[PDB]
Amino acid sequence: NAAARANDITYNRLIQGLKAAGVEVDRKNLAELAVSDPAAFTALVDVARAALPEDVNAPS
Amino acid sequence: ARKGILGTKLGMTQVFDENNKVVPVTVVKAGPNVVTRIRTTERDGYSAVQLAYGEISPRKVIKPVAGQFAAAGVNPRRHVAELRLDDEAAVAEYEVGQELTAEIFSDGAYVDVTGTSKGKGFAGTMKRHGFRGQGAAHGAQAVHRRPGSIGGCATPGRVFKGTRMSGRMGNDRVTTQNLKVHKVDAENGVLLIKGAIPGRNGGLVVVRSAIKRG
Amino acid sequence: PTYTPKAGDTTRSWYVIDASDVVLGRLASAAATLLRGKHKPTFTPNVDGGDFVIVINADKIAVSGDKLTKKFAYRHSGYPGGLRKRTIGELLEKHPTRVVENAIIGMLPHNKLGRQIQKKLKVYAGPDHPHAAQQPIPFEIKQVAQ
Amino acid sequence: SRIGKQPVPVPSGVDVTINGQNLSVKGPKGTLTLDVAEPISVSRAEDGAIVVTRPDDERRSRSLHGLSRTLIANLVTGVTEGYTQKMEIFGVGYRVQLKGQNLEFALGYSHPVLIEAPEGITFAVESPTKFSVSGIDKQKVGQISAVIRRLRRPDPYKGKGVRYE
RNA sequence: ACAGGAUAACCGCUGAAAGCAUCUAAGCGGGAAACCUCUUCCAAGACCAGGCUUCUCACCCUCUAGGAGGGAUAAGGCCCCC
RNA sequence: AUGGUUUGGCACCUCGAUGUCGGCUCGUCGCAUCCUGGGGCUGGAGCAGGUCCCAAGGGUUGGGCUGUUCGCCCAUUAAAGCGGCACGCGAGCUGGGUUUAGAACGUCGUGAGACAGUUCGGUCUCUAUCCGCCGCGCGCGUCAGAAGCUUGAGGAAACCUGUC
RNA sequence: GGGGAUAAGCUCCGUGCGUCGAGAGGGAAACAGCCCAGAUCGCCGGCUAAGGCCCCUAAGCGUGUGCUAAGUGGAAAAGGAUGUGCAGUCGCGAAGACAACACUGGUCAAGUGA
Repeated sequence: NAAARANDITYNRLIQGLKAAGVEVDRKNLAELAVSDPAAFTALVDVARAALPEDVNAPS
Repeated sequence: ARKGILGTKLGMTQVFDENNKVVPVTVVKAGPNVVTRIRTTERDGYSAVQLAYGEISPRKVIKPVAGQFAAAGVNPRRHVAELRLDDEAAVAEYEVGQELTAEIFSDGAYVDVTGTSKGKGFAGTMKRHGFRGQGAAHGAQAVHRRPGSIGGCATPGRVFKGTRMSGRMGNDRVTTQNLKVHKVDAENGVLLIKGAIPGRNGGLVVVRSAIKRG
Repeated sequence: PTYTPKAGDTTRSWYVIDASDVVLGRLASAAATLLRGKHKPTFTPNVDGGDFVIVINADKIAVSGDKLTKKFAYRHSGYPGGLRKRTIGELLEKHPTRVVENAIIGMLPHNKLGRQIQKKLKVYAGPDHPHAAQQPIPFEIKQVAQ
Repeated sequence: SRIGKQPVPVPSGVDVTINGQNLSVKGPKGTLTLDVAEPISVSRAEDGAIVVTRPDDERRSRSLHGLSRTLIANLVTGVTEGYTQKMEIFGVGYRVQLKGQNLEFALGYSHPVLIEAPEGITFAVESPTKFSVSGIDKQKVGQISAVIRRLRRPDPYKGKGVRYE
């Protein structure tokens, strides 16, 4: 959550985007990436943002 | 504003006023005081004047105190004390090295004397707090002077900080207010104050103008 | 295993937050988050990895409703009948810093580590602080939209 | 609400200065300064008036809009020619006079009674029984009038004391 | 004690919503042995451990020269003594 | 409608022990205020009250009778407040009452005996471990070691009233 | 359902009713009997139930439309009360409405009353 908010995204939206994108990396390695490899976490944040729907509050 | 001086309690005696009434007066050796340091808001944050009193041989002062006195510019004295004033205009009339003597007070003035009360040692409640002791007869068993009840029945089950019981008594700074100066003996530097001031004979006292009646 | 900070890993930065027209709860929550170090990816509840926080314009804090004259700050000395109560108004007019200090302190753990974290918070009623030598980074309370 | 919708006329001989919500007005009788409520804006109408415009219609704005209008009206009518309050006594043995800038009353008490005149007001005493106080602010004049009224408790039996005209 | 500040019941001034009125929802005032100051005392272990000054303001040895340890001192303190 | 201050009800609590009433000593708290303090209306002319609001800072006596609480009475006083806290306080005191064993009276029982009926007499144990409270030291800390004078966050004490 | 005063954290019965007893884990701050759920052991994997997402405290100072001024939220009654939103009526009224200056006349100027 701290690392995601450093990239201007909430933890829950990031998790939903990651699940939609199909990336199956668990929270342990996600935290490891956040601590050790910020560039990989930024790329994952970008793909999660891409995977998210246009209007998160839409009844879809 | 509020004048003041450092003095010594010499004793107590008797005088007769102009109506032939008796006046029990305490003799105070309001000897010469020298201003050693000036406290200002711009430097210390408060306005006060520091006075020195008493005489001691120059070989009795330690190096720091002797250095402070030399920096002030006067010979060291046994006692040093501060008089808290109210503002800078009050402290403007004191400069380092100025000598204060008894005639700053006048006949009929009201003063406040501050001193260390006499020591009474480890004193019980009957003496320390004015407790009334229990009966001395009618079967009372070894409770003629003990305080008795302390708390009560559980509930707080504690003793309520501030409970009055036995302990050390006396030896505390005490101020007596609105004492009338009956006579100012300028040539002896002696103040005749009607009433009783705290402390033993030869103790250090601070005579200040009354805050209520002045 | 999970990463754990070592002796020399922890680094601190200085944040200065302006309290002019800010809701006290919002500012206090942001300051508590900054002090706790929750905003760093290397956060660990064991370690005090927080950042030094400076608060200026403490007297300019914003209090909604009628809490200025109906919210009391209680304190008991321990003696019988030693309870003292002061509304936020007189507390602000007398000790402007204490309101923000209490607000922030109430929001962080009451452990020994919380006592240690309290050492990293400096608040000032004036518009300027003596910590210019540290070159604090201005901090703005923002919300990450989701 | 109803009263506030009508702009108050402003005389040409009195200056009106508007600085956001803080308003200062310089009249022949002196100067007065007023602050307007924050939900209401004010603007000097170009035809010789000021505009009391309420942008909201919730209870607060609809309540203070007319109040602000009448406050402006009182302020301008006080900077133009001020206010005058007239007082008198009923009974006997009561005497009122002016001692310079201060008022001295002998209501019958064993001690003399002095009245201190604050800024912006003056005492006019054309007779011991009846006298007047004048000023440029209605609130201050009314407060001083009430204070001067208060030197005697109400008398429902004989009506001895002071009452308004 | 005197004095000041904010107040309770209450007395009010200036006036809306509600074209008048209204001590009131904006405001501004008076108002008690209660409250905050004011009087006396304790109080920097107040861990935000404060401030103003003054005094000494230096000499070795060791392991290895990174730190540590030991010794002898200055200002000063304590012990023994009256 | 509040309260658990009165007698109640239940018996969850302790029978390998929680002293039972008054009094003394020492308290602390609530206000539903007895006096002092501030006001309103008076079926208040003034005096003095009646009554109702705000107000808990202080104070609120000494005796006779009874074990008494309660109560009545005698003098006063500004007033002689109501209540909570094991109906406060017996490892603080008393044993007058109640509540063992002796004895008597009235009544009940054939009798041993009995009576929230009466009367006389009748062992109140303890070297303070922990918390708590009142005082006093030792150690360390406050980024060199000391010494004078202090600011004070914070806290405590005090706060009565009469006549002329 | 009975008794008691339909008062008791009172008592006595009925229930292919539950739990505790004999039951861990999560929630209700703590909290045998309430809610989710029945622990064979390990994992530094994932999805969820009750309950939650400003900080303490893991996750939303989430999005949209309105209400609340009472810290209501975050205790309670008879009863009292020009608070306010919505909706529904009716009275009177531009032949000038209400107020202001019982019922009537003139100025005034849209709403005014239950």
